Parts: sequence; C-alpha cells; structure tokens
Amino acid sequence: AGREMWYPGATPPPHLDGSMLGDYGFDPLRLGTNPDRLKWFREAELMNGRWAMAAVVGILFTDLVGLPKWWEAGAQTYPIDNQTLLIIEIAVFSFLESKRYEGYKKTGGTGFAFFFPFDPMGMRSQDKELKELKNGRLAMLAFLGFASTAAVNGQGPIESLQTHLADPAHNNIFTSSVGKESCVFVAVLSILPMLIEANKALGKGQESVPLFPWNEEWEKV
Amino acid sequence: LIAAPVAIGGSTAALLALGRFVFLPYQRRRTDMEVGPGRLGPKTTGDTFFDRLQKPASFVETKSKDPSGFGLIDVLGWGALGHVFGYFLLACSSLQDAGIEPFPR
Amino acid sequence: ATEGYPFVPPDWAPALFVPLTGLVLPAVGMAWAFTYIQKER
Amino acid sequence: TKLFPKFSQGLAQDPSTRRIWYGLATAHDFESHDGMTEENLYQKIFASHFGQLAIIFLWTSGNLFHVAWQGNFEQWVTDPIHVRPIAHAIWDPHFGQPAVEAFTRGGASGPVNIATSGVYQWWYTIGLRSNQELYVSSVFLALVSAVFLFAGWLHLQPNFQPSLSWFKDAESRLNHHLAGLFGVSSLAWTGHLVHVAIPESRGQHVGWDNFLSVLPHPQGLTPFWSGNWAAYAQNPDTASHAFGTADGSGTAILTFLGGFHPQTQSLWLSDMAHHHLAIAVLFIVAGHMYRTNFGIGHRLEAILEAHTPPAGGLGAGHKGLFHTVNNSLHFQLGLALASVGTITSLVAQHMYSLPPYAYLAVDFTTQASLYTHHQYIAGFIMCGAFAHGAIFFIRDYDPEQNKGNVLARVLDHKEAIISHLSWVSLFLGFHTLGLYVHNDVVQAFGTPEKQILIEPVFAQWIQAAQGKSLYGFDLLLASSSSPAYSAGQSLWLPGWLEAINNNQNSLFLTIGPGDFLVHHAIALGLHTTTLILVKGALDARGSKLMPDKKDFGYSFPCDGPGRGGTCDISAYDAFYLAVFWMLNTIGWVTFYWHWKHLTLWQGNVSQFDESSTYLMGWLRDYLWLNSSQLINGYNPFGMNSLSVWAWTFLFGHLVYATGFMFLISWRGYWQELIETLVWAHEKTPLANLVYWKDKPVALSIVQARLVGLAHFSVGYIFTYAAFLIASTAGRF
Amino acid sequence: NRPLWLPDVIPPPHLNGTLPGDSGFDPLGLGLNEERLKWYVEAEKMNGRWAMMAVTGIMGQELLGVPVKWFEAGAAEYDLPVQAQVPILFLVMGFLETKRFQGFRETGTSGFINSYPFDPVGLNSPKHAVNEVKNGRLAMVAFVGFAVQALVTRTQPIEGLQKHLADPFGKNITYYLTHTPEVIAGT
Amino acid sequence: AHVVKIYDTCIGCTQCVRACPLDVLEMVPWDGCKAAQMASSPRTEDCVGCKRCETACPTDFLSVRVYLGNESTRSLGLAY
Ligand code: CLA
Ligand code: CLA
Ligand code: CLA
Ligand code: CLA
Ligand SMILES: CC1=C(/C=C/C(C)=C/C=C/C(C)=C/C=C/C=C(C)/C=C/C=C(C)/C=C/C2=C(C)CCCC2(C)C)C(C)(C)CCC1
Ligand SMILES: CC1=C(/C=C/C(C)=C/C=C/C(C)=C\C=C\C=C(C)/C=C/C=C(C)/C=C/C2=C(C)CCCC2(C)C)C(C)(C)CCC1
Repeated sequence: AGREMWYPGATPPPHLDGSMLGDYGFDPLRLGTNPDRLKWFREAELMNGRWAMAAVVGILFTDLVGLPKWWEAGAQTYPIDNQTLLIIEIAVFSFLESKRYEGYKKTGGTGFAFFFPFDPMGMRSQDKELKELKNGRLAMLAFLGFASTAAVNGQGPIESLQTHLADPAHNNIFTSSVGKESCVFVAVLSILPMLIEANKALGKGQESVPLFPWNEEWEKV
Repeated sequence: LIAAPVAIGGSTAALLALGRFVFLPYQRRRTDMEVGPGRLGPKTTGDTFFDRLQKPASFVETKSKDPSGFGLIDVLGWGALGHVFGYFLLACSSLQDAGIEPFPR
Repeated sequence: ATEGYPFVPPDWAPALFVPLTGLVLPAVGMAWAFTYIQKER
Repeated sequence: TKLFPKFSQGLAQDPSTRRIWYGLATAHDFESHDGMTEENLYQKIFASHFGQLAIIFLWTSGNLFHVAWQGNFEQWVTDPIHVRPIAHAIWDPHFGQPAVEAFTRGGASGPVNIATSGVYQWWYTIGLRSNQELYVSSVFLALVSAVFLFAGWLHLQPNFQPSLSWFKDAESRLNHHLAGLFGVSSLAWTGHLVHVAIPESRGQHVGWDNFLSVLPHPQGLTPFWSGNWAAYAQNPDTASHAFGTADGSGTAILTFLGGFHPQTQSLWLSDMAHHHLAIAVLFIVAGHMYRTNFGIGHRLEAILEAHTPPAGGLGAGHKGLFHTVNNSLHFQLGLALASVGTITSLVAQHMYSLPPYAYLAVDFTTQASLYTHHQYIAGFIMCGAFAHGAIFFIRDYDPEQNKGNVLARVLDHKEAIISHLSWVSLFLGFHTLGLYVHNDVVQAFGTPEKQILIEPVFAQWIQAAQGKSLYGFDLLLASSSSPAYSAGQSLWLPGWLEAINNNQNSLFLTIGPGDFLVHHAIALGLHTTTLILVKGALDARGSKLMPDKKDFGYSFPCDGPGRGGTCDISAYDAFYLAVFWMLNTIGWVTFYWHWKHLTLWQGNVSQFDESSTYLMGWLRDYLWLNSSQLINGYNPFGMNSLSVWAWTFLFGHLVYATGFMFLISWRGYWQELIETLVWAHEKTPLANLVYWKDKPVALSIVQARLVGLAHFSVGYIFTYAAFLIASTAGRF
Repeated sequence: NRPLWLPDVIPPPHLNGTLPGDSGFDPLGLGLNEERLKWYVEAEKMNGRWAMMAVTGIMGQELLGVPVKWFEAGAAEYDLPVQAQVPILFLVMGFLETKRFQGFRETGTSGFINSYPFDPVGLNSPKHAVNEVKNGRLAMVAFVGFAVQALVTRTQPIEGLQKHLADPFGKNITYYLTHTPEVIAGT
Repeated sequence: AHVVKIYDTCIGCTQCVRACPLDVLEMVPWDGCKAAQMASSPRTEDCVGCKRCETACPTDFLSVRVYLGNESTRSLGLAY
C-alpha cells in the first residue's frame, strides 16, 4: 500500500496491495475488499474531492470579494425562481451524470459531456492524478472544517483564520463548545494506531481481519 | 488505654518466641503429612510460564540461617500474628477506656 | 456542555437515536444473521 | 453443508430449520463442541467471563448515563419523600397525545418512566449528589467495560493464553480472590464510604477536587496507629438529624448504634462503615490461608483426605474429592450457583427488613420490586445450580476415582433420600392443603371461629429471643436480668430493641396463624422443588427404567414408547419440570411479602391477619382488590399512567398462554401440519418460485419444552411485575 | 558469583546474572517468560528514565523558584490552556511511542527516532547500563517518596529534607503521621 | 445419522428386524446364543431413531440400542 503509510509502522491490508495510486494503508473498516468495489469507491472519492475543491475555492473567492455568508446565502433573493432552478439543474444533471456513468462503464475515466477522457490539452500523467487526489482529500477536510466553523464559530474561513492569528492559544477548536469532545476524539485517534500495533504484535499470524457488516471478510474467519 | 509501642512489641515478641521455641517442632510435621514425599507434594510439573507460577518460590527453601527452621516467611507470619494480637488488646483497652463495657454485667 | 461534558446529549438525541436502534440496527442484524445462517460450505 | 454452526460440523450438515435453533442453543456448550480440548475450553470460558463482565459494566454505565441525562436526581436529592425517581425518557412515536401528557411524571416536561430500581436511594446514600458525578461514573464504567473487553481479547492470543494448570490452581485462586476480590475491595468500599458518604450525609461536599484537603475524622488517623479506636465512635449522629444537612450531627466515622435512622428509616452509615471494615479485615486475614509458593499454607486435598471420620461413619470420607471438584467444571459451577442463589435469597430477606439506603423504606414499590426481582433471580440460580449438578453427575463423574467416599455413598442410598423427600413433600402438601381447604369451607359457612388457627409458637419464641416484647415471653435479651441483654447493652441493644419493637418498619413483623400456614406452604414448595431436583440429579446417570442414561447425554428427548413409556426421563426434563414448581414457590413467597407489606402500608394489618388464613380471602383481597387500579390503565372513559402496566399484564397472560401452546401439544402432530404447509407452498402458483433453503421442520421435543418453559417464565414474570408495580404504585 | 540481592545465598532459577543490574530479586517469579522478560526490562528501563526526569523536574522547579508547587501545577494559569495542551501532548508522544514500538519489535532496544542506538557521544558500556538501571530504580523509589510527601506532609520534598535536617526527632514519620492531624490546615 | 448398536445379550428371536419399517437391521450368524443369530445394522445411516426395535427387544436390558444425534434429511423423515 505504498512505502508511505497512514501511521509509521503500518502493515498493508491483504486486498490493499498498492497497485492503484494514492494508497497509504488507511483501511480500518475495509469497505473496498473487492476490485470493482475499490475502483467505484476511488471514482466516488475523486468526484467528492473534485466537488470539494470547487466548493472550497468558491467559498475562498466569495469571502475574499466580500459576498455574504454561504450558509445564509440560500435565503438571499435571486433572479429566476428556485423551483425552476432546481428543475433545470435536475434536467441538465440527468444528462451530465448519464454521460459520465456511460463513459465510466465503457472506459472508466471521469470525463465530461461527449469527450471521454475530457483532456483537450493533454497533461495526463500518474503524478497529476496523485496530486489531484491529495488536494481533493484536503479539500473535503477543508469543507468539513468550513461547515464546522459555520456551525459553532458562526464566521467565515477568513474570519476564523484571522481569529487564529489574533490569539492562537485561546482561539481554536479545543477552547470552543466542541472542545473537550475534540480532545477526546484526538486522544482516541492517537491511541488508535498503537492498539492496532498491539493487535499485530500479539496476533502474530492467523488473519485478525476486521469482520464487519459492510464487507464479506468474515466468511474466511 | 495501654501504650501502643510496649503492648505491640510485647505481643509480637511473645508470638515470635512461641513460633520459634514452641510451635516450630509442631510445625514441619503437619506439613510433612501435607506436602510430604509419598503424599500430595507438587501439584504441578512445570512446562510453561503460566504453569511455573505455581512452582515454589526461590527464597523459601534455600537453607536455615537460624538454628531452627524459622525462616523469613515464618518470621513475617508470626509477626503478623503478634501485630494482630497487640491490636486486639489495644482495641479492647480503648473500648474499656471510653466508658463502654462490652462484657456481660 | 456545562457539568455534562462526558457524552454530551443534545435535545434531539432521543428523537434521532430511537429510530436507528429500533429500525436500522434490527435491520442490519437481521440481514447479517440471514447471510450468516444461509452461508454455504 | 453449511458453516453457521462452526463449533459443530454435524449440526451444519442438518438441512432442516433445526440447524439454526440447535446452533443458537448449543452456541456456548463448549464441552460438546467438535475438536475442543480442555485447555482451549477453559480459555474460551475465560474470554466469555470477561465478555459477561464487560456487558455488566456497560449495562450499569448505561444506567448511570440514562439517570444523569433524563432523570430527576437533583430534584430527588432536594426532596426524596416527594419527588419520584425517573428511569428513562419515553420516546415512542406510536404514542398518542393523551399518552405523552399522561407520562410526564416526577415534575418533568417530556414523557418519562418512573424508576423502581432503587438506584436513587443507593446513590443518595453513597454521596452522589450532582448529575456530573453520575456522568463521570457512567464514562468510568464504560472505560472499565472496554478494558475488560480488551482483556478478554487479550487472553486469546498466542503467548497470552494461560495453561490448563493455571486454571486448575485451586489454593492460590481461593487465596487471591478471598484476599483481594473481597478483602481490599471491601476495604476500599468502606474507605470511600467514610471519605465521601459520611461527610456528604452531614452537609460536607467531598469530591476529587477537595478530598485530599478535608479529613474524615478530626483525630486524623491517630486512633489507627495507636490503639484508641474508640475515638471513631465518640460523637455519632443524633436522632434529630437530616441526611442532607448537618443539623445536630456528630463527627464519627465508625459506630455501631444499630437499628435504623429515625428520619431516613435506614441503617446508619457508620454502622455499615465499621461493618465493611471488619469484613475487609477478616477477609484479608482469611485470604492468607491456603498454600502457595511459600512454605506456609493449607492444601485442599490434604484437608479433604484428612477429614475422614473413623468407624466407617462416612466410608472413605472426603477422600478423592479434590480432583472431582477440580476436573469437573460443572461441580464448581453448581457449587458457585448454589452459593450465589443462597446469598441472593439472603440479600432479598435482609434488605427489606434492614434497609441499607436512605428513604428506601418510604418507597414501597421500589422495595417490593427489588425483593421480588432478587427472589426470582435467586430461585432461577437455584434451579441452574441443581441442573448443573445433574450435568456433573452425568458428564464427568468417576466412581472408581472416588470409591466409598461421601459422593459414592450418597449415590449408594439415593432411593432413600428421594423417598424421604417425597414423603416430607407429600406430608406437607397434604396437611397444608387440608387446613387451607378446611378454613376455606369453615369461613364459607358463616362461622370463622371454627377454623384451625395454629399459632406460630417457635418463630414468635425466636422473635422474643431477638427482642420482640409483644408476645410477652420471658426470654433472654428481652428480660433485663439475662446475660445476653447485659452483653452489648451499651453497644447496640437500645437501637436494635427500639427498631424491633416499632411495628411501623419492616423489621420482624408480627406473625399470625395465616403467616405460619403460608410459611409451611413455602417450606412445602422448597421441599418439593428440592425433591425433584435432587431426584433428577441422582437419577441423571442411571435408573431402574434406564440404567444407561449417561450414554444418551444430559439433554435428550426420551427413549421411546417401550418399557411402558419413557417420556421426560432425562435430568434436563427434571429441571424443566422443577422450574414450574420454582415459579409457583417464588410466586407464593412474593404473594406473601406483597400482601403483608401492602396491608402494613395501608395500616390494616388485621385484614391480613384474619384474611390470610383462608384461600378465598387471599384471592379476594390480593388478586381482586389490588387489581382495581391495574386494569383501569386505559379504560375507554379515561386513561392514565398505568397503561403500560395493564398492557404488560395482558402481555404476560398472552405469553403464558403461548407457553401453554408449546407445553400441551407435542411434536408429531405439528410435523404433519408443517408437511401440509410444505405441500401448500411448494405446489401453488406465483409462490413456488420462492423456495426455502432450510427445510421447515417442527420444533424438537427438548426444544419444545425449552420454548414452552421460556414463554411460560417470561409471561409469568412480566404479568407479575406488571400487577405488583401497578397495585403498589396506584395507591402509593 | 553476583553481589546478589539480599543476605541469604539464593541461587535464582531464571536470573543467571547477564541482565543489567541483575541481583536475583524475584520472590514471586513474575518474569519466567523470556519474551515477558525482555518486554518488562524495556518497560523497567523506560519507567526508570521517566522517574529520573520527573524527580529532576521536581527538584529543578523547586530550586529555581516557582509560585506554584509540583502537585498543584496542573491547576495553574499558563499561556496555553489545559484544553489546548492535551491534544498535541497525546498526539506527538503517541507518534513517538508508535515509532518506538515498531522499532523495538525487531531491534529489541530503546531509541528516540530512527537512530535507535541514539549515541552521538558513545560510551555505551555495560557499566553505564547497570548505572542507568540502578539510578532509575533509585529515582523510582524517590518519586514514590515524593508522592507520599505530597500526600501526608503536604509540602515540597526539599522542604521536607530541610525539616528533617533542622529537627530530625520531631519531624519524623511519627510526628507527621499521628502528632499532626492539622496538616490539611497549613500544619 | 443415528448410531445403532447391538450387544452380545441378543439371542435371536428375529423380531427386532420385523418391527423396523426402514430396513436398518439385519441378522448375521453367530455362536454366542442358542439360535446362532445376532442382530446387525448395516444401513445405520437410514435409521430415524423410532426405537421400535427397542419396543420389540425382550432382553433386560435391551440388546439393541439406538442413540439420537447428528440428524440428516433421511433420519428426520422428511419427504421434502
Ligand atoms: C468427643 C468425641 C467425638 C465425637 C462426638 C465425634 C463426632 C463426630 N466426628 Mg469425630 N473424631 C474423634 C472423636 C469424636 N468425634 C477422634 C478422636 C478423631 C480422630 C482425630 C475424630 C476424627 C474425625 C474426622 C476426621 C471427622 C470427624 C467427623 C465427625 C462428625 C461426623 C460423624 C459422622 O460419621 O457423620 C455422621 C454419620 C453419618 C452416617 C452421616 C449421616 C447424615 C445423614 C444421612 C444426613 C441427614 C440429613 C437430614 C435430611 C437433615 C434434616 C435437616 C432439616 C433442616 C431438613 C461427628 C459430629 C467428620 C466431620 O467433620 O463431620 C462434621 C470428619 O470428617 N471426626
Ligand atoms: C396448583 C396445582 C398443583 C397441585 C395442587 C399439585 C400437587 C402436587 N404435585 Mg404438582 N405440579 C403442578 C401443579 C400442581 N401440583 C404443575 C403445573 C407442574 C408442572 C408440570 C407440577 C409438577 C410436579 C412434579 C414434577 C412433582 C409434583 C408433585 C406434586 C405433589 C407434591 C406433594 C404435596 O404437595 O402433597 C400433596 C399435595 C396435594 C395438593 C394433595 C392433593 C390430593 C388432595 C388430598 C385431594 C385428593 C382427592 C380427594 C381426597 C377427593 C377424592 C375423590 C377425587 C379423586 C375425585 C402433589 C400431589 C411431586 C410428587 O407427586 O411427588 C410426590 C413431584 O415430583 N408436581
Ligand atoms: C467519501 C469519500 C471517500 C471515499 C469514497 C473514499 C474511498 C477510498 N479511500 Mg479515502 N479518504 C477520505 C474519503 C473517502 N475515501 C477522506 C476524507 C480521507 C482523509 C481523512 C481519506 C483518506 C484516505 C487514505 C489515506 C487512503 C484512502 C483510501 C481509500 C480507498 C480504500 C478505503 C476504503 O475502503 O474506504 C471506502 C470509504 C468510503 C466508501 C466512504 C466512507 C463511508 C462513510 C463516509 C463513513 C461513515 C462516516 C464515518 C464515521 C467517518 C465520518 C468522519 C467524520 C469526521 C465526518 C477507497 C478508494 C486508501 C487507498 O488509496 O487505497 C487504494 C488510502 O490509503 N483514503
Ligand atoms: C452463570 C451460570 C451459568 C453458566 C456458566 C452456565 C453454562 C452452561 N449451562 Mg447452564 N444454567 C444456568 C446458568 C448457567 N449456565 C441457569 C441459571 C439455569 C436455569 C435457567 C441453567 C440451566 C441449564 C440447563 C438446563 C442446561 C444448561 C447448559 C449449559 C451449557 C450451555 C448453555 C448455553 O450457553 O447455551 C446457550 C443457550 C442459549 C443462547 C439459549 C438462550 C435462551 C434463553 C435461556 C431463554 C430465555 C427466555 C427469553 C427468550 C429471554 C428473553 C426474554 C424475551 C421477552 C425477550 C453451559 C455449560 C446445557 C448443557 O450443559 O448442555 C447439555 C443444559 O442442558 N444450563
Ligand atoms: C445437584 C448437585 C449439586 C448441587 C447441589 C446444591 C445446589 C446444593 C445446595 C445446597 C444448599 C442451598 C445448602 C444450604 C445450606 C445452608 C446451611 C447449612 C445453613 C446453616 C446455617 C446455620 C448453621 C446458622 C446458624 C445460626 C447462626 C450462625 C446465627 C443465627 C442463629 C442460627 C443458630 C440459626 C452439586 C453441585 C454439589 C454436584 C452434585 C449434585
Ligand atoms: C535480624 C535478626 C534478628 C532479629 C529479628 C527480629 C528482632 C525480628 C522482629 C520482628 C518483629 C518484631 C515483627 C515482624 C513483623 C512482620 C510482619 C510481616 C508484620 C505484619 C503486620 C500486619 C500484617 C499488620 C496488620 C494490621 C494492620 C495493617 C492494621 C489493622 C490491624 C492489623 C494487625 C490486622 C536476631 C537478632 C533475632 C537474629 C539474627 C537476625
């Protein structure tokens, strides 16, 4: 699963050999214990990351130019009625996602419209999609943070960064109303690789696979 | 109320003297008909780590620096008995000194 | 929350938690058990 | 060939629906599992015991969290006599608008459920005041449950699984468990009590932030290193004292006044502090007894083989018995379950008369539910103890290993034991029913003075010996000139005498002839249950109708219609028949307890005294009079908070009747009906495409008895709990 | 052959004497397994190192001069709050311990990060290992003593040393255990 | 399937094979009885455990013994 791991000293899962890119050994639940399932989940991760990148850059631009808050932007008035806006959005997506699904069925790439792959100028190379996957995952983490700072802080990303720069000792996640829960979660996440290490050390062989409802790895147990 | 150090020391010295000079010849005879050669003896054999824990310790069968068989374990046990008896006597003296009479009248 | 910081309960905690553990949890249990008992070999 | 029974390959070869039921029923019968050795069996039992411990700790952690979240523990702390405890909120989306309104009890907003478990009184007694402390308790118990689950996972890996001889270490396990699991555990309990609950009962808040800054006793451990332990009992709490404040209180941490608190109607906190301290000291002393790696100690086999009386009194005595108990896990399980059931019965008989929690005696339904719950738990544990003793007798019992000992001699004259048990059971039942019917008909003819009222003289004589002066017996500890009264006259006599001469509490109630008759009926129930369980245990391996019962396993249906008929011949069947008598006997004891205490709380003890003699009065004034509020839970004119109790009452009736459905009819008529249903499904349009993979077969006879007993007991327990709680809570 | 552990000549069964600081101290026999022996000698060495760091921090803080003692230093006003301290405190040392364990699984020794010998200055003598082990045991006993000072005497360790120096008889175990029940109220 | 065992107490009235409507039991020559016969169970996998041979057995205790357990599609008597 690549020489670089999700924590130092991790062992790759048996299904997660590292043939496909972006692999770091991070599979505790092992949703993708099937090649078709794994490639579908890679496609879904790429799409959620791409939409996350688009949303994050849109929020950054709108907060830089002074447009108002995005979670309150749905209550703002706009030209064209909202019902017919949803209607035309559904109508155009019933063609766009259809072409995407057919192209993924015949090719597997994440193309657009009638061009599969939609690469007109042509810099397709494995490091490019590696960088895209990394930036995409960082973008969904950023969008989750944006939603969190819209919920509890009630301010935009730029205002949250300004408050972090003004007083980083007391303006953070851990001094907020979600502070002690975040401390507990990060404590659990710090302990978590070490319990896995103890399971690997004491369970020297056998399988010790995580048997869960979402995967059929319990059949071999 | 009886002073604690003199009572505790006297009780534990009496119990240690009873254990060494009196109760020791009766000791190592009840155990000889308990863990002797032809009878029970060792409950385990010794192959694994969880099975060697029931084996006897290393410091309880070495030899007898005392002229009798009074070892460190016997010293600790009879000293515990002496501390128990001294604390019992001190507790009875304390209950008497509080004006409360435990005995039937 | 104040004086309730371990396992903070929201006000919508029963109205959300009861239908997963009466609806979704028995369904996952039923499906997992049915795939278990019917597994061949 | 399936693999859902992984422990049993043969069960996986069964193509019928019996595979799922037998796989679920023999899931943890590891001794009969395929390819299982002794050491792996013991390791699996260790892991399962850790899992049960984790489940118990998770359950009590959830109880703490639910009380801290949706309860009214602060309001109960402010006013225990007025505010009712709350167990959990009721979020049922099928509830109606009157249903939500009619369940906001205890001064709450949403629909909540009134707690009868008694944890409010217990937690107020041990010093828990704020719900923050209950939250910390819940998260700590969840953490320790996770720790126990990890430890159960820990002792299943290589280089961590203990050996077979580690489990068979008899002397050191007893030493360590007696010294630590009981001794320093009780010492830590009384230390926590003295540190927290004793100041919290006197208006002094003790917590993790300031327990190192406050002191339990003003003398400050100077009594302990000296001998002056009487300083700890110098200024106890006075009669005019409140449990929430320090009005007329004293600075004493270990006292022995005895009796009950005048306000809380419960035992004194310092009494329990000295009690657990003395128990801790005695258990730590007794835990240094058995032989370990050091040269001192006692060996169990030496004591067993030495205790053989001469002249052939017990034959070989207790020789050869150490290996019998050690090798057979069912012997240890039966002994443990017998002791656990006896202790549970003792607990039930001792919390009600001596309430250990503040304001527990005021909460009548709480005490009744606690008594009935622990009595039924004790009885089920008794039945399990006798069943597992029978399992020992059939599975692992070598007469050649222990020949001529107490076990072989008990098996030698087992017919005499069974016959004498049958004689005493028949005699008790015959005479008790004779006087009950006699007093029934005598009361029916309009002349109740002709009924046979045998006054209980032995138990009232004992009560006079224990200090009850109502009967006027000139006895020891009741007369001032007796040496028993003079001994302890200034220690705990004026508290115990004041508590036992007050009829308002539950300490040693006055007993009449009906009390004596119901006591002998209880003795009859215990005797008959003992008779059947003992006979099934002794006939578990051999009988004159079937000598080779040991070759057919513990739980087998029958031997056939030959030799006159061999239905219910197994010791498992003896257990299954004994559970009904157990249910009837505990029903009798709980009927007696509930009716006597209900008449005590209502103040009309004369009604119970003159009505418990004859069974018609028993029925009319217990099952009919107290059920008026029960069945009015959801009357068409009006509905109130007793709707769950009437619904649960009828639910218990329905499950009892389904138990009757499984109990009367037997498999063999059901197989033909299921065959006709098979022909119906297989041979119909639009449904022959859907076909079963497990063949539908009827429930096996052992399975039939088990499910009939399960529905029987579930319906019994639910309907009795519903009636008891509704009847006690409708009036008070 | 060894200086042994206590007077009586014990021929210890499992402890031959090749361990650093081996004296034969095992009256119950807890480490009969070799894997358990190596895991627990590594744990003993780490606990000794932590004990030395703890006691030296305590004496350095008391000698340098701080307004708040070591047993009350948790509840003190700092530049970073307790809520913002424990996330990175768990995270970075969980990283360190995970790297240490995943290296110790094959090396069998200690080590900060990657360079597991961790000896830029050398002098890795067995005498130094024995000195480290016994100095760690001494610091372990010292930290236990310090904790019991903070429990009973409610004072700093060097202050307790000064009290035993000024009045050796009148400040001993008997005085602070029986003669002074008012240690909570500022002695 | 079920386990059917015949002990040496058999003396050969050749009636336990008539009471079994499943052709489980067969009769082999022997020398330990007057009738020089002994019951045998070649098709022991076809037995359901109906114990009719036990009803037909006149010896005390019975020479033929049928032990339940490990049920299959033929020992359960299902035609489906
Ligand atoms: C003072 C003289 C004296 C006396 C009175 C006794 C008396 C006794 N010794 Mg003995 N003993 C003596 C001298 C004496 N010994 C000497 C010199 C030695 C040599 C050192 C011993 C060594 C010795 C040993 C080693 C043991 C005894 C034991 C016993 C007791 C049991 C006797 C027996 O065989 O069981 C009684 C005889 C029976 C046949 C048992 C019948 C029991 C029936 C069947 C049970 C009935 C149950 C019934 C339903 C209960 C109804 C109750 C209701 C509530 C339901 C008995 C009380 C044994 C013991 O500890 O037992 C307590 C024992 O192990 N003794
Ligand atoms: C409430 C119903 C009920 C009653 C009254 C009984 C009564 C009895 N059962 Mg029980 N039993 C019951 C339900 C009941 N059972 C149920 C539901 C089960 C679960 C299957 C069992 C399971 C069970 C077992 C497993 C055993 C018993 C046994 C007994 C006897 C115990 C001995 C005794 O108490 O003295 C006698 C008790 C009486 C109530 C006396 C009844 C006879 C009176 C005097 C009337 C006699 C007739 C009268 C003179 C009129 C004559 C004419 C008339 C015949 C037409 C007794 C006959 C035990 C036994 O028989 O061993 C000795 C035993 O081993 N029973
Ligand atoms: C929903 C988006 C999504 C999807 C579809 C995937 C899918 C995949 N990732 Mg990826 N990943 C994601 C988000 C996602 N990830 C995020 C946000 C991070 C950063 C934390 C990562 C970090 C990451 C690493 C470092 C690695 C992967 C890898 C993988 C592959 C195998 C792992 C697997 O089976 O999980 C399948 C996962 C899903 C189908 C989605 C998860 C299902 C839900 C969301 C979980 C339920 C909620 C749960 C409690 C989490 C909530 C978090 C909370 C804070 C909101 C698979 C192609 C591995 C790889 O490349 O293998 C080839 C690998 O090494 N991912
Ligand atoms: C802690 C004590 C303890 C222990 C360690 C055991 C352990 C054992 N017993 Mg014992 N037993 C106990 C208590 C105990 N039992 C008690 C209290 C009883 C009396 C009720 C029995 C009665 C008993 C019998 C009669 C037999 C055993 C057997 C066994 C073995 C396998 C049982 C098993 O796990 O199957 C797992 C079983 C199940 C998962 C079935 C659960 C169904 C339950 C019991 C019905 C409950 C009713 C209802 C559905 C509950 C829910 C309420 C509903 C409203 C939701 C095993 C050696 C059997 C044996 O040795 O094999 C030959 C055997 O024949 N025991
Ligand atoms: C089947 C079986 C079994 C089981 C059994 C059982 C289950 C039993 C039970 C039993 C029981 C359950 C018993 C009980 C007992 C009891 C007793 C024995 C008691 C006693 C008591 C006493 C002696 C007391 C006294 C006193 C006191 C101290 C105080 C007050 C007064 C008086 C005097 C009362 C086993 C496992 C073995 C195995 C084999 C078979
Ligand atoms: C060296 C030597 C010597 C000497 C010795 C001695 C002198 C000793 C002593 C000793 C003593 C003199 C003592 C001991 C002790 C021990 C022990 C081991 C103890 C214990 C104790 C205990 C255990 C206690 C307990 C308790 C408590 C804690 C509290 C409560 C009460 C009681 C009591 C229970 C000589 C010269 C001779 C010879 C040579 C050598």
